[PDB]
Amino acid sequence: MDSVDVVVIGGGQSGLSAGYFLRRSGLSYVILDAEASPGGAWQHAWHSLHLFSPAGWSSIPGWPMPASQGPYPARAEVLAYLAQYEQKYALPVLRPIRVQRVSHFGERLRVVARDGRQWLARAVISATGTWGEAYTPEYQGLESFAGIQLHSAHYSTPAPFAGMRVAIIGGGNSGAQILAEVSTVAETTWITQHEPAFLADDVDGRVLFERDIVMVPPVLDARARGVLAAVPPPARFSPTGMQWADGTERAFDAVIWCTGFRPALSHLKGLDLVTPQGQVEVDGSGLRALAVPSVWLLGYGDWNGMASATLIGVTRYAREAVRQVTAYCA
Amino acid sequence: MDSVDVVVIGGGQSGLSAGYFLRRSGLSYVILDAEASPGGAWQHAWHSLHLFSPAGWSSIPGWPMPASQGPYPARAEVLAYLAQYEQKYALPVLRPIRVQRVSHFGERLRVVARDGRQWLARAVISATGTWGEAYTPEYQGLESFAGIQLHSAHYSTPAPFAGMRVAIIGGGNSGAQILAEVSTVAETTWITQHEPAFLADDVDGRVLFERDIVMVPPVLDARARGVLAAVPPPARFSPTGMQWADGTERAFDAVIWCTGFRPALSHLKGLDLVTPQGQVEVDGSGLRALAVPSVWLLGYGDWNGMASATLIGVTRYAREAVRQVTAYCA
Ligand SMILES: Cc1cc2nc3c(=O)[nH]c(=O)nc-3n(C[C@@H](O)[C@H](O)[C@H](O)COP(=O)(O)OP(=O)(O)OC[C@@H]3O[C@@H](n4cnc5c(N)ncnc54)[C@H](O)[C@H]3O)c2cc1C
Ligand SMILES: Cc1cc2nc3c(=O)[nH]c(=O)nc-3n(C[C@@H](O)[C@H](O)[C@H](O)COP(=O)(O)OP(=O)(O)OC[C@@H]3O[C@@H](n4cnc5c(N)ncnc54)[C@H](O)[C@H]3O)c2cc1C
Repeated sequence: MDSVDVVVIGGGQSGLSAGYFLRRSGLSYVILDAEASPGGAWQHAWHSLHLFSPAGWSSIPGWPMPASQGPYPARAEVLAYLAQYEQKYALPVLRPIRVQRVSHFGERLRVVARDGRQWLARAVISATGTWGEAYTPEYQGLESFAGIQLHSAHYSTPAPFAGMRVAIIGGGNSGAQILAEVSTVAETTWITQHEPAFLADDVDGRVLFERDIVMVPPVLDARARGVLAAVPPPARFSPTGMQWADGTERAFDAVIWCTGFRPALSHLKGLDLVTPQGQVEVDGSGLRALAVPSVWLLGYGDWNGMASATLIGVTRYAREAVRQVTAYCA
Repeated sequence: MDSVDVVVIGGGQSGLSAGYFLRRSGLSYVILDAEASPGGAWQHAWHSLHLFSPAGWSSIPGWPMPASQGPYPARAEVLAYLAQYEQKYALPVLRPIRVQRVSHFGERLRVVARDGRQWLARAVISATGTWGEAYTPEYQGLESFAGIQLHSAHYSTPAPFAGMRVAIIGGGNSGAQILAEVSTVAETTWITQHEPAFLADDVDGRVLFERDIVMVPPVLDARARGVLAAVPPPARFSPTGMQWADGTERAFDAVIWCTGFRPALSHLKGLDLVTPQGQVEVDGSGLRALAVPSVWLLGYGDWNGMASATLIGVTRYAREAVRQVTAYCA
């Protein structure tokens, strides 16, 4: 039981941002990350992933992302930037540490690791991202589908789907991007709930910040190859594929689920903080939990801050959260 | 679809060992392993772990463990041995791969990975170990225990336990060794289903191969500090500890469950192969499945060969299982 003013749970860009401001405050604190290496959920994105904005529009507080040389920074660059960032600021990051549980300890909070290490914190900033909680919807007959199934979370490479009939389900950025790539080797069907919405060709992801899906080069190359049409969801799944309410069938060898994530919040279960919808109720700042005021949330998505779940978006909230925690411990 | 005669699932000692024999046979095969590195489950063991036998009693088929300089090999040396081993025999090991499921595909076996990679196999050898299914029993009152719990699986170091009252539950080698070490910083209580059985001070784990707990140096030291005394199981747990049958109460800050493991066979689900006891129905060999004669099982433990879940004792079964698969493919 090291006592610290603030425990930051998660050491991705979100935790790193919190850590940038906690440095500039009086407070003692620690960043606890489960990964083997720095870079957060980026270590788990497919090989070809680039960001949808230039380096300069993908920097977190203070030291900006080094200059990269394409239009858009490669996966490896985010990784490197995140790791250099930790050093530059000598951020107190402990990794690998899986936090099992945050629980009550009087006015403070006890943070417990899978291996028995413990902190006692006046405040906790939960910054554990969404990747660990990949969401797959529930469709009739799905368990009797005989082909291949993976989430976008585990998508890596197009080679495995070569020569197949593949269904890509979900119309976010992941769908459009995975569809783009996989379709260069497989017959592809894009299955989306709503007609997929595209930003203009002459604009990138920065537009989301200044405020649906970005025309990055592979996606542009896909529109040209005539592959970006969607179909609405089937009524159910058969062993060999899907069926629509109008009777229509399609066989598929594989299905790639691009149907989103939820907050990785299993470490706050039993604090009664997690809503049914996989969130937590927050005050008007969007950052401090209603039910337990010692607990802050950072980076999760719009429900937690408009555009908080992006590299450029996170900064605002990081500063805001840390100013509220700074006041709180004085 | 990559076709091979044999897919070996799992790349610890057990999978390396089958690898050795499959190399000497003429079959085409591959070894799929989930970890980030070679070394199987040794990677995930506490810092102080040493083997309970000398290098030469901890060698797998063919190339013996390099000579270690203390009485027993350090964890590091096991990792280095298994790593050097794969190199020396150029074994076809792919890592990380997580095999999600095995399925009937016509004559043969489809092996599917979390990212959609797919082998096609006439024969499968499941060598996935036990570490991934840590076992913790159910105990009345437990869900209210308000202190730290963790399994021997995630035990790292003693510092987390200094000053605590700790229960160590399980009378294997894990209980004895975790107990030895933790009681140098904590007021300890060892809780065991049966009188624990010790081998003679003047002998080591080779005696389990020649057919219970080994007097390894830390354990010897523990017996002398007068801490190797078991107590029987409690009747219930409360929020602060445990209660025994005769009403006695003992408070605890932490419990370390060293209550054993089960086979890691979630990849064999939906093949009617995994028993309610978590095992597989084997033939008189102990190796070949009844329900699917094209699945062999290797390394898991007594039910799967006598001293099969040890370094020295897997070799025999390894050779045996490859013999049966060579023949099966003819
Ligand atoms: C496919 C994909 C493409 C994207 N494209 C872009 C883009 O172009 N530009 C952009 O700005 N954003 C993009 N995003 C959104 C992006 O901002 C990421 O989601 C980013 O990873 C979120 O930052 P984070 O630090 O909150 O997430 P993470 O990187 O998930 O956060 C860090 C995580 O905390 C650790 N953790 C979780 N639980 C625990 C626990 N219980 N105990 C200890 N540690 C724990 C995780 O291991 C650690 O890595 C993309 C996201 C995805 C998924
Ligand atoms: C604390 C402890 C001390 C021990 N002491 C000794 C000792 O002193 N001497 C001795 O001889 N033995 C000892 N043992 C037994 C020992 O042999 C280990 O159990 C050893 O790890 C077993 O080797 P294995 O290759 O069968 O299992 P592992 O080493 O666990 O097996 C390898 C595993 O297969 C992979 N795998 C599992 N599922 C999948 C999947 N779906 N897809 C891909 N890969 C998968 C795992 O990631 C990979 O590492 C000890 C065990 C423990 C737990």
